[PDB]
Amino acid sequence: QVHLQQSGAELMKPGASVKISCKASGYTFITYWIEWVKQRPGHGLEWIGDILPGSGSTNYNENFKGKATFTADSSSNTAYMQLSSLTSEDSAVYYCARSGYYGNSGFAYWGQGTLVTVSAASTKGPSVFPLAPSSKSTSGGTAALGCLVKDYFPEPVTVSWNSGALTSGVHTFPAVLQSSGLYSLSSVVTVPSSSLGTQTYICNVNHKPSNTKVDKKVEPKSC
Amino acid sequence: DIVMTQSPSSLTVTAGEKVTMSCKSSQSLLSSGNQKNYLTWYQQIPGQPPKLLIYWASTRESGVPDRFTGSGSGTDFTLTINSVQAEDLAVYYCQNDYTYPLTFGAGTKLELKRTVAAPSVFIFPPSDEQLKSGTASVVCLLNNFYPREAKVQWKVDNALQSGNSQESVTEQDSKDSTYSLSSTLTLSKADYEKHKVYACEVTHQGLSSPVTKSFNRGEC
Amino acid sequence: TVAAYNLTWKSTNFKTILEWEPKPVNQVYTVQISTKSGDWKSKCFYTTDTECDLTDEIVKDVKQTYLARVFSYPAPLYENSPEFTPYLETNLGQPTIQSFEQVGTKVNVTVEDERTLVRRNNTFLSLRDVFGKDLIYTLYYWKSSSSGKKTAKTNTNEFLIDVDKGENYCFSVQAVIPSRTVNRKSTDSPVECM
Repeated sequence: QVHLQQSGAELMKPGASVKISCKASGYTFITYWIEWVKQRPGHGLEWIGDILPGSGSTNYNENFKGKATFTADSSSNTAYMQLSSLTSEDSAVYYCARSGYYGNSGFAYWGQGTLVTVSAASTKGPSVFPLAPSSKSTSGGTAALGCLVKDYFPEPVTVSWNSGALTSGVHTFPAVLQSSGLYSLSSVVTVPSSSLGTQTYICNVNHKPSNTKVDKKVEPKSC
Repeated sequence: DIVMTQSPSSLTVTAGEKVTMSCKSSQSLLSSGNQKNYLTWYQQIPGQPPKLLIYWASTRESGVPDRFTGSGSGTDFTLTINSVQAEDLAVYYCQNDYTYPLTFGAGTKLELKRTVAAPSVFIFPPSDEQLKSGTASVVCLLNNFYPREAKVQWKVDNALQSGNSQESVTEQDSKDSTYSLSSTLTLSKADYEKHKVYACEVTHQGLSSPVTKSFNRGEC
Repeated sequence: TVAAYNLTWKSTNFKTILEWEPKPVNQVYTVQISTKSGDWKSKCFYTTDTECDLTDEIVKDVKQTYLARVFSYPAPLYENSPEFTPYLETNLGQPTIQSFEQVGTKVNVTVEDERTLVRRNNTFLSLRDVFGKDLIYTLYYWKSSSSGKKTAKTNTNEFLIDVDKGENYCFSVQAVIPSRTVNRKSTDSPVECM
């Protein structure tokens, strides 16, 4: 399989720049265009332009000239976009995708994205407390349990369960920002009940902008 | 610029129906040279970037099921998801795939209607671990329900509190196509350590009488 | 025996042939091409020729990089070709004017969408098919009497140009991939005049 790998989540201050890398494995690097796409929460999709590695050709969306810089290092399997003079209309999610195998066959593969967040704002890794499997969250013969991911900044964060050996029924809520200004979110999962004794559940939280990997063993109560 | 206006802007349907949406380029994506309509289709579901659906207006991409059907020519197009699956839950975009600049649609919000569905209520007092750093956060959890509309009531000591809560609803499921929700009550350490009754009451269409899961401060 | 040497890829519109030296005396060759991440696939076996048609292999995926090797055997030694990426490297073929027509005070000039050796199911894909928006055409137009070197460029297969009344113009087109580093331009089409 073909894999586009975008660089981790970033925070920058309303001024200087930010280099984003799309590292492509799974095909021939030079013969397919890589594409840059802005996506804002609830705005559709926005095409910044394109670049062909191995020939370095580029096409920009005229609304950006002054902003975007497409590059790629042929000989390291990675494409680059830098963005200057960052603002709020720059704060968004940015996307790398591969051109079409059959000529005008759209975008085929997409990078997983990267959140650009533009403010003069503090960095902050979160707090991670366990959410107790209890009667007060047990019904139908299953319990639901999770973690709160509180007082981190900025977006995003990821949680996985038991290093992703547990994929089903997880829920993760779009953290909103607190009266403080620090985001916060929870992530529970329902689960077959009797397991609660002999099965260990752990929320694998990461926040790159702060550089914190955090693991918390979720454990029951005694009443 | 070739502008693309999608319509309907949104649309909401039951599982199993047939859906149609239209895509309209400002001028023609018709390469009379080899008779091809140079239009493209994306699906974007919750929690993942655009999936490529169809190229050349009506060529189905590998894997993509045969129940989606592209059609149209020049400046009028139509994805028709015939017999909607629940997993089909996405926002779909057509994209000019002809001449530069590369452009996009507005997008089409496909949402799914279903049977009234009763929320499972759940509640979590803070952990000792939180109490340590002196933070008071109570969390309420409604699980898997239809529709989204739900009043989530708080009482501390049987008296009604609000707005020390902050609500947070998920996107639709792509299988049972339900919503699910949390509401976090937050206060001080000493505020928490004062009161005993803590209630989560609920209002919902799949509820005749407002349900509650309630606990006592350090019940364990 | 002698090992093969000067291995070159001879390719136009994806028709692809590996060539080499020497003309063999009391020896034979076998060509192997590589997917790069699978294996060495021979396409020619024990031949006395100094070329091998590899079209059927490269058109399976023209956006791949291919390696080849030529083994020598008596009537064992081998040599590696240069790397070849068809999409970026194959020469564009000589185009053909499909039609010109005098639309009012303007002329329409249509280029033929050239057929290639890339195959998908039962369709032999065309330039336009393979290259899409990467493909552009250039036109030259003038009456060979006063010789007015006026240039037009199009993203499609059609030109719409301004002309003078009663004046017979001559046309020639060129295929162009601006994005390329090498072989950006086809040779010129046969001239067509009014």
